[PDB]
Parts: sequence; C-alpha cells; structure tokens
Amino acid sequence: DFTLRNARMDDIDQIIKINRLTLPENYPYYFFVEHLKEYGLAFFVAIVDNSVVGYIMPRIEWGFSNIKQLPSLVRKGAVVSIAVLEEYRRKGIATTLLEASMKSMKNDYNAEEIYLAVRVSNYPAIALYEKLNFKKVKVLKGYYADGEDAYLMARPL
Ligand SMILES: CC(=O)SCCNC(=O)CCNC(=O)[C@H](O)C(C)(C)COP(=O)(O)OP(=O)(O)OC[C@H]1O[C@@H](n2cnc3c(N)ncnc32)[C@H](O)[C@@H]1OP(=O)(O)O
Ligand SMILES: [Ca+2]
Repeated sequence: DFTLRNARMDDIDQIIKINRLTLPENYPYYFFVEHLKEYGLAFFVAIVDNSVVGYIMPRIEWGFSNIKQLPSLVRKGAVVSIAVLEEYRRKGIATTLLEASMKSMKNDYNAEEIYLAVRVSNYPAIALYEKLNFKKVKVLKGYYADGEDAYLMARPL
C-alpha cells in the first residue's frame, strides 16, 4: 500500500521536509532541484495516499572506479540521499526505491557501478545496503560535519 513513481517539481518541499526530519545532512532547495533536473530518471519518491513518505536522490558522474583499479574513467551512479519516514519503515520501501534507482542508473544513464557514503554508526542503513550487495570499500575519516566517519560503499551494476 505504497506506490513508486519518479519525483516531480511539486514533490520537492515534501522531500525537503522528509530530509529535515530524518537526516542531519540538510541540503538547500536548489540542490534538490538541480538533481531532479539533471538525474530525474533515477530520482524516485514513494507515495502513500497522495503524500510522499520516502525518496531517493541520485547523482550520475564520471570518476575513477571503486570496484577495480583502472587508470581510466568509468560512469558511476551515487546515492546522494535516501530516507523513509519512520512511520512507514520496514515495509520494503527503501529497498524498492534503491532498486528502482539502480535500474535507471544502469539503463537510462549507462552507469556501470554505484556508490554511497554512510555513517559508521548508521547500522540500519548499513544492513540495508549490505542486503543489496553493497560492500565496504574505504573508511572516510571525519567525513561528516560532526566529525563522524563514513563507510564508502559500492557494488557493480
Ligand atoms: C544518505 C545516505 O546515503 S545514508 C542515510 C540513510 N537514510 C537514513 O538514515 C534516514 C533514517 N532512516 C531511514 O530512513 C530508513 O531506516 C532507511 C532508509 C535506512 C531504511 O528504510 P526502510 O524502508 O525501513 O528499509 P527496508 O524496509 O527496505 O528494509 C530492507 C532491509 O534493510 C534492513 N534494515 C532496514 N532497517 C533496519 C533496521 N532498523 N534495523 C535492522 N535492519 C534494518 C533489514 O535487513 C531489512 O530487511 P527486512 O526488514 O526484511 O528484515
Ligand atoms: Ca548516514
């Protein structure tokens, strides 16, 4: 009893509120907009009865691989941000969001790998990512504003 669709401009202040409720990393309005315009096909929301209850915001880029050691550039997707409102957690929504985004990154944007950063103490997200075959690649020391470390996590597409 949730449905998944691509995010639209009208979704964004609902998205921003979700972000502010669930996450310390609170991006300004234009940030969400630029990513919706640039990588929209992989940017999904989860809807319950006309309200947004979750989102995933993607990025697509050229960069060096986290999966293999090559001197040349590869096309990568990144999970910039993902959140599901507490009320609707453990229903498979974050899983459905990430799979939908990964599919688009692969098919619409020709990314060959995806990565993200997650707090070393965010054990629910880590568990989620690991169930989706994400692996720990690196520890990013003092990555977050409050000084906490991050796992850089990655997987092939
Ligand atoms: C920005 C970044 O890239 S990292 C930040 C991630 N987002 C946040 O921290 C915001 C606060 N937290 C949340 O919004 C959610 O808890 C999320 C995004 C981590 C997961 O949302 P959910 O919809 O509940 O995840 P989902 O239902 O798809 O769970 C799938 C699997 O993930 C694991 N998992 C998810 N949440 C938990 C949890 N609290 N405790 C233990 N395992 C969990 C489980 O193995 C779960 O499988 P199962 O429920 O069938 O046993
Ligand atoms: Ca985190």
